[PDB]
Amino acid sequence: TPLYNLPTHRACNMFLESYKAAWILTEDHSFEDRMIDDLSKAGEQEEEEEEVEEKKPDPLHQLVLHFSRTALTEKSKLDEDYLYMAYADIMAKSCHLEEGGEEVEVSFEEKEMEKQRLLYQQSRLHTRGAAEMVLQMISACKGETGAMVSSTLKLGISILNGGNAEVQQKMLDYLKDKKEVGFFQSIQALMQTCSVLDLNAFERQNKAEGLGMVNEDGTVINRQNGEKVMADDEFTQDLFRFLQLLCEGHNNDFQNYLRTQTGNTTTINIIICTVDYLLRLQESISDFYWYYSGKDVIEEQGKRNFSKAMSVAKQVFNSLTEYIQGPCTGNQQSLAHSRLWDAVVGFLHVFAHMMMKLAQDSSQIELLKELLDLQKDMVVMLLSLLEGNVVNGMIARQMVDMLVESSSNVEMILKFFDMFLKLKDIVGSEAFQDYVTDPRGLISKKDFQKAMDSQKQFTGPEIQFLLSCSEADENEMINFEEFANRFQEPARDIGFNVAVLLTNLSEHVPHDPRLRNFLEL
Amino acid sequence: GQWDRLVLNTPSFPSNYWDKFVKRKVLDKHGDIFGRERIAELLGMDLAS
Amino acid sequence: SAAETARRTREFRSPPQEQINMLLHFKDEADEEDCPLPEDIRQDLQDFHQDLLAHCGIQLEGKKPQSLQELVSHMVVRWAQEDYVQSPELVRAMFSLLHRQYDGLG
Amino acid sequence: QFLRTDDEVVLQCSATVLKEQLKLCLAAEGFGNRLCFLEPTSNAQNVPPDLAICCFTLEQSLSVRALQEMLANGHRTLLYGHAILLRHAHSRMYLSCLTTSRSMTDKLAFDVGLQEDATGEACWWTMHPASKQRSEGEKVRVGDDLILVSVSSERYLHLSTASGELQVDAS
Ligand SMILES: [Mg+2]
Repeated sequence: TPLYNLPTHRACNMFLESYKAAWILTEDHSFEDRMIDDLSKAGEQEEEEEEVEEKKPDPLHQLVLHFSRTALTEKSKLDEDYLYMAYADIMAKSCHLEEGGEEVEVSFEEKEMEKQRLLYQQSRLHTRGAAEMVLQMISACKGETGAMVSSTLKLGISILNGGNAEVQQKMLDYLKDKKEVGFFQSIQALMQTCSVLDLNAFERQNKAEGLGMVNEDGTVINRQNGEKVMADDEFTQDLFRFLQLLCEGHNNDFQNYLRTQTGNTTTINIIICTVDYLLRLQESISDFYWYYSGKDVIEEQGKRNFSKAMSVAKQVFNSLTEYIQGPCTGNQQSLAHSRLWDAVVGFLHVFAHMMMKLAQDSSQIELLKELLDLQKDMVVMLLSLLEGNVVNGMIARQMVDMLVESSSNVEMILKFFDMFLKLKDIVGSEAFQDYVTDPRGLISKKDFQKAMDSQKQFTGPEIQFLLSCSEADENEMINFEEFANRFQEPARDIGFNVAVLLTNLSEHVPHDPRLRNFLEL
Repeated sequence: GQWDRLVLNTPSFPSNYWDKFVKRKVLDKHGDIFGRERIAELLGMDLAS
Repeated sequence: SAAETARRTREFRSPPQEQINMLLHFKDEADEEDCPLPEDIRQDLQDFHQDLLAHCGIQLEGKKPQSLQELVSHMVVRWAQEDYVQSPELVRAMFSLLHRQYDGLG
Repeated sequence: QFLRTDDEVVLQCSATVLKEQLKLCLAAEGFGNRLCFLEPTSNAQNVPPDLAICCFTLEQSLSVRALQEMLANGHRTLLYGHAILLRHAHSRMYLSCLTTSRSMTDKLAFDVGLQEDATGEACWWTMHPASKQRSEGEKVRVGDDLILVSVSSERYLHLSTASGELQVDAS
């Protein structure tokens, strides 16, 4: 259908839509900082030496107490108040402009100057009732999830991005003075509303895309919606980021306050809910792996779903390391008595099987390094669990029991690390039978494969996975030297931390014959 | 080190030392990492088969 | 002389919304889109864009108010500066008005 | 206490009927008779019951079975929603549902009996909680009420109390 011949009003409407699409790629911006700056600087105009009180509040503080009064009004349902979200985004951008701004790009002096810029931006906002107003906004909503609570969580992340221990002190002081219930109930209710990946929903995700066309090409409503296997991907990450930022710096009060509350009449454990969410995520990943076990190839949508799933898992693990950071004997005993072992056995199982199955495809190496990075954060968390460990102990005994229960995956990963490390030495060996020195090297990869298969000593099988990793068009380069032995910086980094873990578990919990086999392997 | 290379190829290497099977022990120890033929040739041992 | 497949599929096989979009798309971009169309159309489009932008609160740089938006903004700032206001409806009204004059194109 | 695979476990039912607590166990002869009957051991002190006909063994437990598609080409704790495999102790046969059955409520009436080789879909049964105290993904303990559903019959494994002495059927 040609553009000519069409009535005019439909063309004008399409022009309005296209010009709206082209309208705002980037906005004026800074306008938020300009507004905050103009309201902040002249609090007080011509005083004429008239001070009825100690200090009359500037209009920024007036708006802060207006929002606090609006949140403190007792109701049954929370209204929209889109202007509140607009001001929240304005102040969040004003506070986080320096955070978004942040070889060697900057020097020490400029880095310190930008740190002072961020500190001044945070002090412009938090020397008011901002923390009280965001706590009141969180406590206002019981379990309802929306854009307003997401904006509030983003603002809370923006305030304590660099830790902001003074804001933490004010937070604890107000929580202990008010001693009210509802904040932890709202946090738990928002935690239960989080969803995971679904297999029946994934088969429904198989169906619709297969329709040849909907409306014009893909249906416009479906194409923009893209629908999802994770209804709210950002909200869970923002919630765990805010919880991490509350405990970012070593402040024991919060590591114990989250476990139990003395002033409040009801105790809600965030750590147990986090363990249950991690169990649900582990079950979802195991189900997705079992469904994808039959197929030998993974689509790009599956790659994206895995990337977001392990991003969420990495965020949860970073929150866990932040809690177990500190000496914190109570949370260490709680994780000793929790159901974390059933989660981590399945995690080790899916790590071993996904690394074994995922290694053959060369184009999926990015997902493999993401999985390896997640394993890193896991072994960092495991190392952080061993802080303050007795020689005999009971945490070390539970770790030994975990290794015994997950023996097969541990032996598999140790055997793999043995085989790829052993291969780097054999290639440096005479290897007279390959007989080639070349930029390609190119032991004809197909020709090399009969030659590679012959090893006088050690392993015949390992070379074949390597051949697949090498790019081989016309067998132009086995290039065993080029793309130097695959992912060395990535896998070598996940080897030192499983080594020091074995050294820690070997020096402690002595006289255990079951760990001797693991040490020998 | 340079002067000891002449006695390695001689068949009469063990004369005063009690162990007469040092060449076989070295061949069995380094037969897998290094080539059996090269280590055998370097220590004399003609017609190893 | 050639197939001219791309021109044909862009002109007659494309949906008309996609036709007008790709007709206009990336004309704001300086170097991209291979510079389609005559230059008077592009110049008029950029002229209207900079026109409306100057009509809004965009500075386009490259004390007296003298217009409505700065007058209203300074009125709100001075009204908040002089005294601690107590009626919440007035506070909501002035904050909404200040947001409207500050936002502009939004 | 949680139950694990490779361990011999029997299945029973405790039903108040005829104003009396009747404990019933599923017992299958194996050789000679493939169908299963029910044995009441309420008067265990008075009349001794038969034990070898009743016992069963747990072979495996898999939540998601891709094994069947591949075929078409240690001790692990049981959990809710996991399919299990039952093997007879005496006849070394596997319990399953059968297509042809005696017809009372004829549409919803499939019998249960042994088969020699576990190369079919009817062998596996999935466990679900009876009460809200235990949810899915929770470990199964001794003395907890469970409901077993065959993956092929899609039936609740019902006891028949409709004017009969005692019948067991996929209903
Ligand atoms: Mg830390």
